[PDB]
Amino acid sequence: DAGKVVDSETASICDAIFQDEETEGAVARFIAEMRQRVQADRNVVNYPS
Amino acid sequence: MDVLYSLSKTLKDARDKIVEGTLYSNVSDLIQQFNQMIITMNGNEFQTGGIGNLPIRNWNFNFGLLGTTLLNLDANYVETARNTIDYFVDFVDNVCMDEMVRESQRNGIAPQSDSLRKLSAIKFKRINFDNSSEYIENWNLQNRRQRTGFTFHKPNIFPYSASFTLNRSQPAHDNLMGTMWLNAGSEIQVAGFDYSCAINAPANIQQFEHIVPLRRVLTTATITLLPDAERFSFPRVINSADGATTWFFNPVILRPNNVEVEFLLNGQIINTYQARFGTIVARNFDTIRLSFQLMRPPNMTPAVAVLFPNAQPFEHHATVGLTLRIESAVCESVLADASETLLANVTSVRQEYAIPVGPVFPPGMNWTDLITNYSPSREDNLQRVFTVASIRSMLIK
Amino acid sequence: MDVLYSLSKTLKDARDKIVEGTLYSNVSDLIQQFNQMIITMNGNEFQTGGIGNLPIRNWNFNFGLLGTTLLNLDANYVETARNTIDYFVDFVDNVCMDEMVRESQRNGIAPQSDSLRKLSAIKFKRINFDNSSEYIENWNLQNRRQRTGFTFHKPNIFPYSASFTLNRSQPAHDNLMGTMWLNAGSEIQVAGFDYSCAINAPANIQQFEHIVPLRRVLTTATITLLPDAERFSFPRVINSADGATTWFFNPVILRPNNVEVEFLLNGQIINTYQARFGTIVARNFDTIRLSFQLMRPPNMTPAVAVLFPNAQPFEHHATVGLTLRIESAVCESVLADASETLLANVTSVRQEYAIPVGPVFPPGMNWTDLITNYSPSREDNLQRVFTVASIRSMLIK
Ligand SMILES: [Zn+2]
Repeated sequence: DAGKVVDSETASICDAIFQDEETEGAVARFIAEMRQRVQADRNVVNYPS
Repeated sequence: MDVLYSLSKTLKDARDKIVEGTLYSNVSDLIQQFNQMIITMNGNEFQTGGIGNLPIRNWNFNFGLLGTTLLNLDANYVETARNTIDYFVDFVDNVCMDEMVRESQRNGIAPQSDSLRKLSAIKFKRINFDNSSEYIENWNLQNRRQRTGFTFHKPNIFPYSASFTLNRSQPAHDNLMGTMWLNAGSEIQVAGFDYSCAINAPANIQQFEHIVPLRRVLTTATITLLPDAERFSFPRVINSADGATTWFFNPVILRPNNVEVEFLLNGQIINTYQARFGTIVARNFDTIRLSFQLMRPPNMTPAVAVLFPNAQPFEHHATVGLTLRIESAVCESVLADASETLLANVTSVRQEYAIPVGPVFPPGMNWTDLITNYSPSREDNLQRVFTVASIRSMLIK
Repeated sequence: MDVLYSLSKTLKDARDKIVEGTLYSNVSDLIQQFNQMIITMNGNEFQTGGIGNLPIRNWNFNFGLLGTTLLNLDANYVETARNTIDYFVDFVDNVCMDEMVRESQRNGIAPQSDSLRKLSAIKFKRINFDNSSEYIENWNLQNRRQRTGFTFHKPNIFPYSASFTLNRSQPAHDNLMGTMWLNAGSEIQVAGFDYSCAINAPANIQQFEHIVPLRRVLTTATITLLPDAERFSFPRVINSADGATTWFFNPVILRPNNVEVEFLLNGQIINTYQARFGTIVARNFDTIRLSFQLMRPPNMTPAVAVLFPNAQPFEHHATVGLTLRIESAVCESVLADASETLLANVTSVRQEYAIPVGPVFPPGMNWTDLITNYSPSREDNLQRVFTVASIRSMLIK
């Protein structure tokens, strides 16, 4: 869903865990589905980390 | 409690939806939930039983996950899943039985079994799934202090009570006025009788009242009110008040007069039905008040006149009656009805495993005694045991 | 309710701790709390009153924050703080009075005033502060469905009842056996009398029993038991059971014999004391059964033997009494006691503003009736009004 994460370290860690074979299917699907939320009307942003 | 319910629910969904030939998309989310349950449970030891004759059993979890790839599930997949599901079902069964067989005076709402106390830990919260059953919904609502509600068909709200009251009496018991009643389950049958047929009463009318206070408030109750009590319409030989002797009762039934049924809450007349029979509704009430009268007929044909003399010998005794059934109702507290099997399940487990009489429930889970003294502690323990029993019934037939 | 309590608590802390000269390290955190309260309440409009004669008042909140750059706060700081404290205290006062003067048959725990409904919004939750008071503690506990406990100094648990039972009587009322009792607040005072002094009773012993059922389960109660009932030990002229006549009671007091005071919980005997007086402990009970006996003195000096003849005329009537006082106790539900003033505050507000009688509480908050019929809805509304009354008393006398 064209998601974003809060730091380059976070992105790299997510890539590593997504690729590794010992990850839970739930964790993999969550790393794939996790989304940020940018509310300009309220001047707020939430990012996964 | 919610964790135990969620284990039962995910196991039921696994035994139902995980079937041969089903699409992977039908069970993707269910398999996610199933693997969550397995991962959470693995590495834990549980101990169940040890009370009465319920055996002590130990449960150890090291199971493999389910890897769904086949486009349509095949026999191998179903067999592998059933291996895990059977063990988990046995575990849930034992946990539910061990929780049902226990009780406490203080903190009766909280888990009593050590297995359920352990399942209350924070780490098992990951299995919660969805709380859709009526009892679990009401459990959560009560825990948050929201107005709950249980819908009962023929609620067992009246403690069994078959009795009589003589307002006029004498040792001969040959000239009596009074009332007789049976309160049982969801039925009230009352009958006022007068041997003189109100010949000497003021206005040739005898008044009768029957007040029944319910141990809990019932709401949106559908009631059937019929104008005669069949249970007190035949000859009887009844023991005296003190059991010294017996007296003979030979009724002849007249229509009840000036019938008024009042459903009251906090001493206020919430509903009042005057001379109306059939199906009525009581929206909210904690006490029922039946009022009726025996009116001596002002005109009598010779056959009727022969029955009601003015001298002492009263071979036939005038009687009026009312029957009142609560076909359905709603109660905030847990009750026993004629449709649910939760009381039967709890009592059956206790009887089968010979659980010693505890400090809260009466011996044998006697419903009459329980409802006669339905204390708050008894209500808490009963709600807990009923909720876990309904959890158990999702997997045990 | 928690937000209302927190507004009152922060206002009390501000009015106690913001005094000229005090170091700012003594009020740093309090000023943070006060500024957050101001920020949250700012830009809000509330309306209070409009029930009975309670004035309709409007509250607009627009206040500047309190300063933070000061070592020892001075007269300017105190003045600027007190100007705001006065307005906030008045607002809390009116919100509490509005809450107290309202009741609801359904959801008596839910806020009734629209001001408190507003404060229930999640925006105001930031002002929660610390819920350290007993009543707010119990409010939170019962919201979570946890055990609640209120400690009372001689709780008002017995509904007022001054009455007498005549187990033996006749129209002349010159040969009477039975009991008199006064239950009131925390004192039971019972006295069994026999005009014949058990002359014709088996073993020359007359048995008296007195069962007092409480509406709520008391725990860890200290009870003073004394062997005489000073209230029923002087000559009386009592009107008959049906008010037709009056009968004379001329008592002479004997020691009660085979005294047994037992405290029962759902019919089971939790505590029992045999012929023991002074201070005793009832750990958990909801009924009190007092059994005692008039034993005709086996040996009598002539001045006593004259008093009790064999024939009918019984000038003096043997009487044996007990007095029981619950000095202190703990109850799950809310009650009125000697020390607290919550019942008084609620009744005072209702009387002062001429609040029409609602559906739940009896007229004038009659405690006798309120405790005689202590329904669940009444308990919910009473707990709500008592909690808000304590919140109010935290600021107003
Ligand atoms: Zn049916």
